[PDB]
Amino acid sequence: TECDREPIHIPGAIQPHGYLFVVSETDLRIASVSANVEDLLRQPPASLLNVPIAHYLTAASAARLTHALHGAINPIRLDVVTPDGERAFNGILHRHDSIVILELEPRDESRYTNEFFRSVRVAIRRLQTAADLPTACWIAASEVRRITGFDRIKVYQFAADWSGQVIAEDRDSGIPSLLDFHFPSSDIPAQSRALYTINPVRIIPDIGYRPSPLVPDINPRLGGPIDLSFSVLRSVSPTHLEYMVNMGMHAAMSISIVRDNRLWGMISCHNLTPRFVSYEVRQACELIAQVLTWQIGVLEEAEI
Amino acid sequence: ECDREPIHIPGAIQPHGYLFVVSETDLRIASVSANVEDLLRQPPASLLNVPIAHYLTAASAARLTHALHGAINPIRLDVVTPDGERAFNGILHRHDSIVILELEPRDENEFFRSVRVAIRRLQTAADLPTACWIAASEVRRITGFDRIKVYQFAADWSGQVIAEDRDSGIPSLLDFHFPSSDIPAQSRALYTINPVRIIPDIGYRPSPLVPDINPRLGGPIDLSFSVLRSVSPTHLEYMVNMGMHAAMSISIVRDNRLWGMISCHNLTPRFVSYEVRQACELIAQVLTWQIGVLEEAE
Ligand SMILES: *C/C=C1/C(=C/c2[nH]c(/C=C3[NH+]=C(/C=C4\NC(=O)C(C=C)=C4C)C(C)=C\3CCC(=O)O)c(CCC(=O)O)c2C)NC(=O)[C@@H]1C
Ligand SMILES: *C/C=C1/C(=C/c2[nH]c(/C=C3[NH+]=C(/C=C4\NC(=O)C(C=C)=C4C)C(C)=C\3CCC(=O)O)c(CCC(=O)O)c2C)NC(=O)[C@H]1C
Repeated sequence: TECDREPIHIPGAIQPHGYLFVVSETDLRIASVSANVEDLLRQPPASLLNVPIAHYLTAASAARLTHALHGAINPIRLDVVTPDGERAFNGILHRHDSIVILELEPRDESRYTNEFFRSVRVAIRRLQTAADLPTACWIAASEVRRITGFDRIKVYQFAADWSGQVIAEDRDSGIPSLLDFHFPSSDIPAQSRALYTINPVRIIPDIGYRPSPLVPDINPRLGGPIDLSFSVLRSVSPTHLEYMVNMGMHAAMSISIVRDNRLWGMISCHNLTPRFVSYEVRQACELIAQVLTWQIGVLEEAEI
Repeated sequence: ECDREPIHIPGAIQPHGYLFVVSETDLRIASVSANVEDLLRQPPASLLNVPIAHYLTAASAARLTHALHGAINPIRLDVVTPDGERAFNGILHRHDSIVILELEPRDENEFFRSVRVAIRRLQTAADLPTACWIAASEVRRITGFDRIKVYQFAADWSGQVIAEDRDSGIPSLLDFHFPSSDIPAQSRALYTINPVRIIPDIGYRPSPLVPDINPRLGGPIDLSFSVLRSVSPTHLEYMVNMGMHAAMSISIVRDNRLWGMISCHNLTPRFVSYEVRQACELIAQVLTWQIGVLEEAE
């Protein structure tokens, strides 16, 4: 059990469905980039170092980024000017270790946002009058399946020894069930659980991805590798990826359930084939999770 | 008496929309609002017993029909009139062995973003009064009503304005107490199971229901769940004296009890679409949850 020792927070690489920049808070000069940016901008990664990021954004997007930093914000629409035309992205901004990390994801694509809001609203209301826990958990899982389209959503609860059990499940036809199944504690080891307590949402749209390294993997203010703890594109442990290969599910997304600053459980979402869920859909899942979290407590207290 | 007026059976609607009562079976018209004569250019009596599909486009009729199969509202409906098609938001309710169908004007992206951020600001509300202000201001940003108020009831069913957000030179009602007779018992009860209401123009002339009869069970048509229900003259009177010509309120229900109301007032007449009202209700619903989270900061 070297399981718990792998330093998952500093992998020096990202999942390539998105792009990452470290930029300075002053004039927003680039201090590191993911190597896959070469395909975006058609230039060697090294050559972007210390270049103002605004050179590759539209004026409106430059303005919008600058306002976001120097003054609720995520995601921010950013348009990148590339040699092969202007490309539109969801910009995901954060500050950690004296630096600013910008990540560029694909945008939200729904033709059905009003329906989306309605479903989230009726789910929150239902969750709030759930009379027992498996009912509350199942309302959560089924709404999450509604808005993600993933094949199988599970609510996984931790025992005192950090093993866990699937206590609720909603899945599409054909898909095998893991309901009531028990899993060993080493499947979600100690450093992962610590990270998931402070960073409650993660997605792996394609478990077969080729990691794209950071160039360079150095924090410009503090030295050392770039801490990707709070980054949405952080490359994930190869050992977990291999676990998922054996599971037969090639997209994964999970949301933490956190009670008393402690991991109570996870909403785990699997898909057979690779699949992306937009930032805004992930924020909706997190909302659902947070209401579920409150109701877990209401139910626990009602017994005692 | 305030609490004795049967506000749920006025036998008339607000004329910014149209009401049809139809049968559960083959959707033949059992009653219409009198103003449907302006839409279809026939009298109500000529409409009675005609399948409502007769006045809908083929696709509109197909959607209406599947809605009554089995999360449905609003249904887009295009109606066939002498003067061409008109598109509508169809709001369908099913009760008392009849179907009520109401047509409203349809909607109209910055919009979708602004609901998302409102909710994200509520998710990180520091305290209960701040959460209420946020809901007030975000409701005001998306509705465009001149003044929004979070109004909380007391033990004795009287209440006060605990939060507010308003435009330049609209009067403030912050911290003002009002008596329980202002929202009387039969109202509070309705508003506990029917959470949103809008009056786009205080001074509307009601359009009567023709005929005002439930065809399966007898009696006045129960409009409890109707979005176009005509409201109490006594309340209209009061809004006229307040000097405000549009209102819209959303209920806050905690523990199967009315906890409070979000009240939105405009100086002039002002409709907003089913979709924005639904957005505001989402906001009310997130605020509701948060009231419990922030209250338990104790
Ligand atoms: C003897 C009876 C009445 C009386 C009756 C009455 N009121 C209402 C509906 C009300 N009243 C409301 C009151 C307020 N709006 C505010 O902004 C504030 C305070 C800041 C108050 C106290 C509200 C919000 C409603 C709901 C509709 C809306 O949002 O405007 C009704 C029922 C109307 C209906 O048909 O549903 C009735 C019968 N009002 C009196 O003043 C008098 C004592
Ligand atoms: C010796 C190390 C091992 C190991 C490490 C490992 N696992 C994770 C992350 C996750 N593991 C999860 C397990 C489950 N998913 C399920 O659906 C179920 C049961 C139904 C289980 C038990 C989950 C959910 C995660 C979170 C990611 C996701 O949602 O898929 C990590 C951390 C990965 C990272 O963030 O970098 C690590 C290091 N897993 C093992 O099985 C042993 C070999």
